[PDB]
Amino acid sequence: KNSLALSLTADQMVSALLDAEPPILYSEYDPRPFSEASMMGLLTNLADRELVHMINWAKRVPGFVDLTLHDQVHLLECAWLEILMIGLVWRSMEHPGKLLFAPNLLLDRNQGKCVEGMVEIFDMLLATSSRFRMMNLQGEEFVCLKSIILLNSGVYTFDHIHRVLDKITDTLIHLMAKAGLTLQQQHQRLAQLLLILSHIRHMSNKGMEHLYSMKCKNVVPLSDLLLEMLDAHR
Amino acid sequence: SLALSLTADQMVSALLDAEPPILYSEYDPTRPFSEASMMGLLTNLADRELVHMINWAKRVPGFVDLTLHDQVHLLECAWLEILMIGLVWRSMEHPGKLLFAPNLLLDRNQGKEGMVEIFDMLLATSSRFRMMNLQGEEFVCLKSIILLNSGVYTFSTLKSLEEKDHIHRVLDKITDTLIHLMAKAGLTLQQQHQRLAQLLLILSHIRHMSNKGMEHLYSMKCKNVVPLSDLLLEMLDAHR
Amino acid sequence: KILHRLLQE
Amino acid sequence: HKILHRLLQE
Ligand SMILES: CC(C)(c1cc(Cl)c(O)c(Cl)c1)c1cc(Cl)c(O)c(Cl)c1
Ligand SMILES: CC(C)(c1cc(Cl)c(O)c(Cl)c1)c1cc(Cl)c(O)c(Cl)c1
Repeated sequence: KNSLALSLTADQMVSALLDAEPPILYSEYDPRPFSEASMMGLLTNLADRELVHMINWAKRVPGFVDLTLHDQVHLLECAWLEILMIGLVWRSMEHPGKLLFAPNLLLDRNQGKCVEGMVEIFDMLLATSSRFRMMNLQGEEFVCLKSIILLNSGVYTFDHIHRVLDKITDTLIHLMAKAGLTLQQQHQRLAQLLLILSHIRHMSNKGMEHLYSMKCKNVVPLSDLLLEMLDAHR
Repeated sequence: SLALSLTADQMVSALLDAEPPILYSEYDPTRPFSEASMMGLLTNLADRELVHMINWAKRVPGFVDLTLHDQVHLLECAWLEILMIGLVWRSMEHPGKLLFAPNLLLDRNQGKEGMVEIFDMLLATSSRFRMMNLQGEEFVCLKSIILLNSGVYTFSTLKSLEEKDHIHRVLDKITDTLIHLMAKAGLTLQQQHQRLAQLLLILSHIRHMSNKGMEHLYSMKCKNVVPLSDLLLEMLDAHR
Repeated sequence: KILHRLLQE
Repeated sequence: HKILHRLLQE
C-alpha cells in the first residue's frame, strides 16, 4: 500500500517529472486558419492528440498510479484543460504576444476573433504567459506546477494525494534553494507561483464554457474523447 | 504607502479589525419555503453582505491606493469567492452544514435547482478547513489575498502596470504574514512551506466554486423565479 | 453603477 | 465505458 513516490528524493522527483514530459506535437500542415471551422478543426485535432499524451504522462507522475482507476479518472477529468493550458502558456513564454499551440501553429489575439468567444480566452492565456516570463519560470518549476494541478484540482471533490502534494512542495522549495534564493524569496516565490494556479483554474472554467458553446454551435465535430472530457464538467 | 510599511503583527491586527459582521437572514422556521423563497432568503442576505464587503475592502491595506477603476474590477472579479470563503469559514464548526447566518443553518438536503452541487463543494471545502485546523489569522490573510489576486491578471500602457506591481508587493507582504503566523505556532520550516502551499491551493478550489456558482446564478436569473437585487445583477453582469 | 457609487460614498 | 477508462489501462 506504500507508494514509491514518497521515498524519492527531491532530485529523483524532479528527474522523474522531467523524464515524464510529453513531446511537443505539430498541427496538421493544412490549413493559416482565418475561418472558425478551420481554426477549431486544427485546435481540436491537436487537443485530441495532446490528450492521449497527457494521459500517458499522468501515469508517469509519481504517486498517480497508486490511486484507484476511478480516482485517476476523476483527477484527469477535472484537470485536463488546466493541464493543456499550463503547457500552452509555458511553450509560449519565449514568444511574447503569441500562443504557440504547435511549432507550426503560432497564433495571436487577432487569430482569436475568428472564433466567437475565443479572443477573451486568448487574452487570459497571453497575460499568464507574460507573467510566467517576468517571473523567469524555470522548466523544473513548471513540471512541479503541472503535477500539482493534476493532483490538486479534483482532490476536494472526492491523504495519499496530500502527502504527494507536500512532497512536490518540498521539491519546489528544493529547486529554489538550489537556485540560491533566500528564505524570504523562497516562500514569496512559492506563493506567487501557486497563486497563478488560481488564474489557470479560472481560465479552464471559462474555456470549458466556451468549448461547450462551440459544441452546441456545432461548426465542427469533436472527438468522442474530447466530448467525454467536456461532459465530465456537467 | 502605509500598507507596505506594516509589520506582520500589524497586518494581522488590521485585517482582524476590518472583519465585517455576521448578519441574520429573514428565515422563519414556521413559515413555508419553496425553492424560490429559500433562494430569496439567500440572495437577500448576499445583497446585504455585499455592502459590508465593499466597505471591508476599503480597509484592506493597499486597496484604496488603487484607482476606482481597479477597485471596481477586483471586487467584480472576487465578490463570490469572498462570500464563499467567509461562508466556509463560518461553517467550519458545523460538520455537514452551511451557516449562511446564525439563524439559517442549512444542510445539503435543503439543496433545491442545481444548488446541491455547489453546496457539496462548499461543504467539502469546510471539511478541508477542519482537516487543516484553519486559524482565524490565516483566514483573514487568505480572504485579502483573494481580493487582491483574483482580478490582477485581467486588468493601458506601461503605466497602469505600476498599479499591478503595487498589488504584488502587498501580496508578498501577506505571504510574509502567513509565514510569521506559522512560525509562531511552532511549525518547522518544512511544515511552514507545506502549510502555506496547502492554504494557497485552496484558493484554486474557491475560484472553481465561484465560477460554477456564477453559472448557477445566471441560470436562476434566466428562469426569473428567484428575485435578484440590483447590485447582485450588476456584479453577475460583470462576469458576462 | 452601484458598486462604483458605494466605493465612493 | 469511458474512453478515458480504457486509455488509462492501455
Ligand atoms: C481546442 C482547445 C481545447 C485547446 C486548448 C489548448 Cl490549451 C490547446 O493547447 C489546444 Cl491544442 C486546444 C481549445 C482552445 C481554446 Cl483557446 C478554446 O477557446 C477552446 Cl473552446 C478550446
Ligand atoms: C445567494 C448566493 C450568491 C450566496 C452565496 C454565499 Cl457564499 C452566501 O454566503 C450567500 Cl448569503 C448567498 C448563492 C448561494 C448559493 Cl447556495 C448558490 O448556489 C449561488 Cl450560485 C449563490
